Amino acid sequence: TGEVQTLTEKIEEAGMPDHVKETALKELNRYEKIPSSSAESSVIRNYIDWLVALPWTDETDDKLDLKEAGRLLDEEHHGLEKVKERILEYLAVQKLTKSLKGPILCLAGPPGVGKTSLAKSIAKSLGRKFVRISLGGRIIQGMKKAGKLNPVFLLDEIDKMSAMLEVLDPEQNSSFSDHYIEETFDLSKVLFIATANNLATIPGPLRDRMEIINIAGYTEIEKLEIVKDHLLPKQIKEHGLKKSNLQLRDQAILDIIRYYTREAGVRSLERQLAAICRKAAKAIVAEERKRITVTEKNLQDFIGKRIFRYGQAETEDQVGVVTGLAYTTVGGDTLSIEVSLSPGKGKLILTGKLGDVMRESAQAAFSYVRSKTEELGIEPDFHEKYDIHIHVPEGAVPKDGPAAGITMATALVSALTGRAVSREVGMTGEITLRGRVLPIGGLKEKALGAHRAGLTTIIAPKDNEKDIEDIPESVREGLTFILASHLDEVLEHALV
Amino acid sequence: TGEVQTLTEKIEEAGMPDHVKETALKELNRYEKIPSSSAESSVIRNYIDWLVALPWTDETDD
Ligand SMILES: Nc1ncnc2c1ncn2[C@@H]1O[C@H](COP(=O)(O)OP(=O)(O)O)[C@@H](O)[C@H]1O
Repeated sequence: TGEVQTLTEKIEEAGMPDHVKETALKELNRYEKIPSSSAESSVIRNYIDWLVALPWTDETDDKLDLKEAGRLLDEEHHGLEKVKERILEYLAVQKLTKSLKGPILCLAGPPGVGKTSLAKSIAKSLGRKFVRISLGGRIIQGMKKAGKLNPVFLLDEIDKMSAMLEVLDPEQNSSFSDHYIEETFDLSKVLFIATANNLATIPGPLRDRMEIINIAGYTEIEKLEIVKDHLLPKQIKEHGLKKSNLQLRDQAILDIIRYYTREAGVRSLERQLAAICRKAAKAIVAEERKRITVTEKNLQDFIGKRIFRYGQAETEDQVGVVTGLAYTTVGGDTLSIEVSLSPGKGKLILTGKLGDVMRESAQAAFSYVRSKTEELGIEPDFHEKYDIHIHVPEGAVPKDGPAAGITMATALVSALTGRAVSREVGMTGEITLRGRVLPIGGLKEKALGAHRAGLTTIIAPKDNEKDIEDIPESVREGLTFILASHLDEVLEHALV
Repeated sequence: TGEVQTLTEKIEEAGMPDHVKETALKELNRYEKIPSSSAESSVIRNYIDWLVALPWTDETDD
């Protein structure tokens, strides 16, 4: 007998068609079964098995019926309207170009917005098998975990990396190599997708090889529905218990959000739900009560006390301290800029991010007040006998650095003139020497997160109005957008 | 058997005509297959492959 058949037999099997390989197959095969399992006989010994699973003939039979798909996406993700409209473009386009083409997409946005799920769901539609392949530190494995050569790899994180191009280059990806198994391989039909946050760390080389889609975040309205029609039931069912077991009134869901999550995604939101799904269950087993109704009053009796600040209830207006909306790798954020006055020379030293990008802007809001002075109410003998300190908290992403111009400006003035920025207002805008207010980046996400922390007024660049169009209904409805072109306009509205 | 042929074989192949090179070829080749893949045996190990693809005969007709 001998295991000279256990393998060989299943080798000539229907599986393993291509002969270009079978050569290298029986080759290292008819090798040295002579002798026993020497230190040598353990080596190539295994080389054969990895080789047994790798698909060739196998493959999936794609179904591409948009009428579905597009509205299976609406079964497993709430909003993301625009983001879907673009997943289908990537399919209606697919159908025609019968062979998947180079541009493979990255999903980008704060974590907890659905990137990973969208993928799984892209694939559910295409009826291809799905594989996560984490790149926090090897496709080798990939196929194995799916023994069907028409998959959906999700290069999850390409940006927590310390070059691989080869694997995606439309020209090359066809013929694929890999050490410790050296042999070409065809990846023609392999839907690739990428997750990502800080689009930086991604290698310029790659970012061009790939087409990008931004998932944005969510309006209170959106989150709320996400909770009700997906999040909750999922967690109920997962903590094994009945829909008739536990219900949360809308208002409380809102509260959970406003007061226990300041995220753009809904991860924190899911966790706090589960919190309750849990608490709930222990009742259902002990007390046995077939129902548990968490309300806007109950809330504390489940998830603890309040966790974040919303609105202006707590806050009082301050001096030389403005609240600028900034574009963090993880959504709209509310970094506050401060300025301090100490005797000295016209020199101005700033803290926080070392920022060489900032100084330019800073010493411009600065070089503004230099001019229009008495006109503004401030002792002209100042840049001569004061020393100004500015703090610009880190978070704003490179492109958006200069978007803090009107902010530092506003502060520096409110600081010099003992006035006071209105705690309610969040601002963003680029400054110029003359006092001009130039166009700013991603107003959408900015006002989205400006609403999240519950501000009223949000001063931004005049030349940005055509950007307010796409700002989701719910939030554009709770904000009064003061648009401005020169500092004085900003200053008048943001100071009191 | 040993991989003492997997490479060598395709080396004397029709590909690799010029002898000015084949010297340096079998030279670092008949090297130290002794011993196993030591920290050393990984070095020149590869030097041979880059050398396998290089063109010589293949003169595309213009
Ligand atoms: N719009 C959404 N609708 C439903 N679930 C969502 C949505 N966004 C996030 N989720 C939750 O997250 C999953 C997909 O996103 P997730 O993987 O959590 O964040 P990320 O996409 O950044 O990894 C969903 O299964 C659900 O848990």
